[PDB]
Amino acid sequence: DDMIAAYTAALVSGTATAAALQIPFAMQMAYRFNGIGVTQNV
Amino acid sequence: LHVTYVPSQERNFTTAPAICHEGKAYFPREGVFVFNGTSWFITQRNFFSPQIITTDNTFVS
Repeated sequence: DDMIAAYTAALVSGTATAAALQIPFAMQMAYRFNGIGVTQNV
Repeated sequence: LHVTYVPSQERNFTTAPAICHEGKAYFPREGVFVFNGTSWFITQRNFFSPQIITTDNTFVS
């Protein structure tokens, strides 16, 4: 059970910091809004 | 047999979310602002390719 928790901890860490290609969590959410159909300035 | 595209050779740059150009706010308009060292540029998220910033490349708000 500890090993599975280790895998999920790394998955969240990689999502929140990113091959890695690190990017701030703000510019990333702006990128997501583009996929939705909304404009980044929103 | 799947053929795929794999990026490589990452390089770091300083980035900003918005730019003025004259007491204003401009956004990348499906891009990202990158500071090479000489001036700011607009480029794709993959395959760094400097492009000079312009009114068309951005939308004002």
